[PDB]
Amino acid sequence: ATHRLLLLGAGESGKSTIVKQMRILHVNGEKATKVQDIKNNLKEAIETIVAAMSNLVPPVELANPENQFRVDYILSVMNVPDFDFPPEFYEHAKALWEDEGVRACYERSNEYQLIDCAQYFLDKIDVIKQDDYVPSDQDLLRCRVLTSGIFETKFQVDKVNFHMFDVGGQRDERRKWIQCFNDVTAIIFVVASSSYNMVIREDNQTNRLQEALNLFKSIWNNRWLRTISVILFLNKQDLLAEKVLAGKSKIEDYFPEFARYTTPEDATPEPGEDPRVTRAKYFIRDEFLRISTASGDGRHYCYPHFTCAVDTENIRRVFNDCRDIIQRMHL
Amino acid sequence: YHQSYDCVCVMFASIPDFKEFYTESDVNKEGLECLRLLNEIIADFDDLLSKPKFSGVEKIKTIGSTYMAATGLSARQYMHIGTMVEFAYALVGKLDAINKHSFNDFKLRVGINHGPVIAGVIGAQKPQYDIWGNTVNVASRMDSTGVLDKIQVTEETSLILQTLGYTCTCRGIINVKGKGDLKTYFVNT
Amino acid sequence: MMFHKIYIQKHDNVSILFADIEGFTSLASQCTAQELVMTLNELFARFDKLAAENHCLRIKILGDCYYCVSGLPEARADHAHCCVEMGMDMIEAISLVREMTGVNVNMRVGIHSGRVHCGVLGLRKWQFDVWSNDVTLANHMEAGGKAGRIHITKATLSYLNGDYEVEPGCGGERNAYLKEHSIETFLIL
Ligand SMILES: Nc1nc2c(ncn2[C@@H]2O[C@H](COP(=O)(O)OP(=O)(O)OP(O)(O)=S)[C@@H](O)[C@H]2O)c(=O)[nH]1
Ligand SMILES: C=C[C@@]1(C)CC(=O)[C@]2(O)[C@@]3(C)[C@@H](O)CCC(C)(C)[C@@H]3[C@H](O)[C@H](OC(C)=O)[C@@]2(C)O1
Ligand SMILES: Nc1ncnc2c1ncn2[C@@H]1CC[C@H](COP(=O)(O)OP(=O)(O)OP(=O)(O)O)O1
Ligand SMILES: [Cl-]
Ligand SMILES: [Mg+2]
Ligand SMILES: [Mg+2]
Ligand SMILES: [Mg+2]
Repeated sequence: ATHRLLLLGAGESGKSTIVKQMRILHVNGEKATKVQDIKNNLKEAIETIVAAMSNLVPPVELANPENQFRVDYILSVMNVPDFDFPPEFYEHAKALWEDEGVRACYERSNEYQLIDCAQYFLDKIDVIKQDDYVPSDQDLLRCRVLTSGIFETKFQVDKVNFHMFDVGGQRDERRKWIQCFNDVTAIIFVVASSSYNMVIREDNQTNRLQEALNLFKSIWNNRWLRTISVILFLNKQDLLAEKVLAGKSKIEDYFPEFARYTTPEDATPEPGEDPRVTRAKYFIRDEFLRISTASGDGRHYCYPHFTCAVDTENIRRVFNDCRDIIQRMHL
Repeated sequence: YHQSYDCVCVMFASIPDFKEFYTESDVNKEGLECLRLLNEIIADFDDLLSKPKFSGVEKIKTIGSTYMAATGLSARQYMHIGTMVEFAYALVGKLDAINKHSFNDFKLRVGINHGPVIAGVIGAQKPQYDIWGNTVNVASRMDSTGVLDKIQVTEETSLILQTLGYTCTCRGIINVKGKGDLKTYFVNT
Repeated sequence: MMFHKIYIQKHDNVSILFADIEGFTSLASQCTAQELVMTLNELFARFDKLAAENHCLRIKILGDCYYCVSGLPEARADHAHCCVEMGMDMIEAISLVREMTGVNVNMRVGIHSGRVHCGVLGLRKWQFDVWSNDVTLANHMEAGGKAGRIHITKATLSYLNGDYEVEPGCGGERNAYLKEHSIETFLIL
């Protein structure tokens, strides 16, 4: 038996990361080329935070005027073709990352475009700077590289074949998805649950979660996917909780309807899960369920899964649950 | 037998942006998937012929991803020219629905002219109905030198459309390969 | 199902020949629509006959553009020679049509070999057609051809097994597509 799976979702939801888990879980020289990519994430993270400091409203100020010179440094090398990455770079970066100002600006990072692996790479600069540095499994999971075009990945789970297709989720990329709609076992739609207080890169205005909802509706009601079921991955479950519990960015300030929402009865919280968190994650799921409820009865269904793509441990659990849905339904 | 007509309205509607979208890779089965989308497009266009208002339209053929049709092969006396334009709008309605489901931005570019043509079959192989003449050559030039999301018509054609209540704009005077300098218009949506 | 059924099938090891009249829009301007369709028919009838003798399958006829592919429907390792032989006869045929008619007809022959997708599209007015990057190239070899001779790609020369004498084509300097794609052309003698 062979299953062809297509990953759909907006830009940065977590699609490419899901394929990296399939490799780590069911598939497995090249690890040395990813270093260059990891260092880029670091560079892009530091400069993006620093450059944003003066543009925010109100502008955030450094706590140590000494770092003003390091700020000048980061910027002077911002758009340098091939950066050789000298030992100074890491030093300046580290000092900046420790300045309260640069940190305060990071807390309000939802107001400008910042990569998800920021806090993770900046926290281990002292590790990446070594010449004998070898990227960990978790390092590759966090590493970010834009997807452009379509990519196939073949793997096996108990002598049963699976063909995975990874596509770009950015607006301009969506136009290639059509190439995979015909003869698809089921769809894996990925969403960035934690991105309720952010805006998309394409226009800098459309709410990220709203872009997700609209896109889901476009996929659920598509004329060529009338009988294809959708496995919904409510990804980035870790950042959702951290945001809810921190209470800085309120969910009802973006989606007003939250104020008139109570946790469902059938709700199954995690052992040691805060009531606030539970109520939040189930709310986001219900939004997508309201769409799937209204149409295509009996012909196709939707199966929600709480997900954290960079948790190699979590993905095994939910992928085995998917393997269940696929076999149990004769797809 | 080959019949002659005096007033036939020919039309060519292209999708310039397709040639770029088409690519041959292992994922898309050597470009088969791209052809699957064209088959959907050409099919949606075809079913407009079943509408009562379009009963006078004749699909001649399909050149590449260019849809060729003509009205007046069955013969407000010039309504058949005004109808062909109505069909042009309909193809846009259809192409836009395809865009909504394939997450694309394909736009139609139309060219319409009218005049005497010669209907009939040709050759020794298959019985394939086709129309010839200068009228058809110019229609095709009206499409190849057009603008996306615009219906480009010839001068004579512009007059007739205006009588029927249509409005037009002067594209200018452009040299058409082989024909020389023609003055052309753009139908106003 | 969800996608309209698609009657298309892939095919490797085939040859695609394209032919086109030079200055046809110009010719349709000089003589009456009747005489044009007649002189155009006198030519194509002979071509269609030659197509059977040379084991080629004629595809379509778009105005003055004529194309047929060898190696279809049944696979033929003799393919590339069929198209060359087809063009050979074509040229003489044009010579005689120009002779008895007194009409200035000349054609460009463009051949290329590779894979091809084939079948039909849409719902109404089906016509067997072919599509693929290689088909697109054969068409450009004709546009970038030299009037009166047979322009072929290196891919086609490799299926000829050294049976025809050729010369440097220089297709890169006569057509933008052939240059930008680094195509090495040749002209048969
Ligand atoms: N903390 C956390 N980070 C995550 C999670 N899922 C993905 N990320 C991180 O988000 C970033 C973007 O994920 P990625 O999978 O590259 O996006 P994408 O959907 O593939 O993006 P694209 O190629 O369509 S443009 C990566 O750095 C990845 O590690 C998650 O559940 N938690
Ligand atoms: C559908 C895509 C693609 C690339 C496939 C293809 O080979 C073509 O269909 C040919 C070459 C090919 O089908 C032979 C006929 C003709 C009429 C010469 C075509 C057009 O030039 C198409 O382009 C246009 C402009 O419609 C083109 C090039 O389009
Ligand atoms: N029945 C038809 N079906 C399809 N296309 C047609 C038909 N009749 C004419 N055409 C088209 C539109 C114009 C085109 C012929 O002109 P073409 O573009 O080949 O130029 P041309 O012959 O003047 O010069 P050249 O070929 O040398 O560039 O063929
Ligand atoms: Cl998303
Ligand atoms: Mg990706
Ligand atoms: Mg010509
Ligand atoms: Mg031509």
